[PDB]
Amino acid sequence: DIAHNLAQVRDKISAAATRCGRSPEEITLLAVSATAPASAIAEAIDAGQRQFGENYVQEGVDKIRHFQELGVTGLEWHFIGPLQSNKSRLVAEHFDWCHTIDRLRIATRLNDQRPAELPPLNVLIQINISDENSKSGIQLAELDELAAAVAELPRLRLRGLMAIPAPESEYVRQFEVARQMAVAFAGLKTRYPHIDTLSLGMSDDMEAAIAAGSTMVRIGTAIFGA
Ligand SMILES: Cc1ncc(COP(=O)(O)O)c(C=O)c1O
Ligand SMILES: Cc1ncc(COP(=O)(O)O)c(C=O)c1O
Repeated sequence: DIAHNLAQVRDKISAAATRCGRSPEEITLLAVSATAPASAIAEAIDAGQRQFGENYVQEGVDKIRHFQELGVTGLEWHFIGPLQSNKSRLVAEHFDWCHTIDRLRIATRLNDQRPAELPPLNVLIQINISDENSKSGIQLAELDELAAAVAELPRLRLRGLMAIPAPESEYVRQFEVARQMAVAFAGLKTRYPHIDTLSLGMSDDMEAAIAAGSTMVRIGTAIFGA
């Protein structure tokens, strides 16, 4: 039951925030509905969920159009998969957030292909913080350059950072890696305007991500199953 899992996930989030002195409202739950059918999302929506994350463009754009013509309003769609240049038009036309900005060219395409009547696309720069087997995300030493360039684009809005750490089961390493992301985030937050989103943490490391300072956790299986 999706509505029951939603409530169970929000309990774990609220628990973890409270334990480390944070207000539960500081942590946005982003329900990762990738691979989940539109019927399952519609249940989630009925249980009050409004923020949904998708890994693949055409799957995501089809859900977006579905709930639009149903006249369902007030949703927020986040593209959280790797973004190919040949699919950026659809992200720039249909999504509200994109978490995977890791090269300036792809961000300039999104800015150019973004219709003017829409609000700027909120974007996070993705950091490869600890995953040597991943080609996704920049190194921290490139952050200031990429952030400055991306910050300039008028149809985008730089909101913060995202990382998918390498899989880790030792809580100590989970926390140390997320702290590195929280430190970079704080550093960016001082100089850049409207930096308010650290997209970090999934079910396996949710506690350490929240204790380290994440503002948004990405939960998929624990909501929709597989
Ligand atoms: C294995 C795989 N999955 C998904 C995609 C992209 O999915 P979508 O067409 O929904 O954007 C690609 C792109 O070719 C792919 O190679
Ligand atoms: C970004 C992301 N978070 C989470 C999951 C799985 O959800 P859970 O956090 O419960 O492991 C997946 C895929 O289903 C995912 O792609």
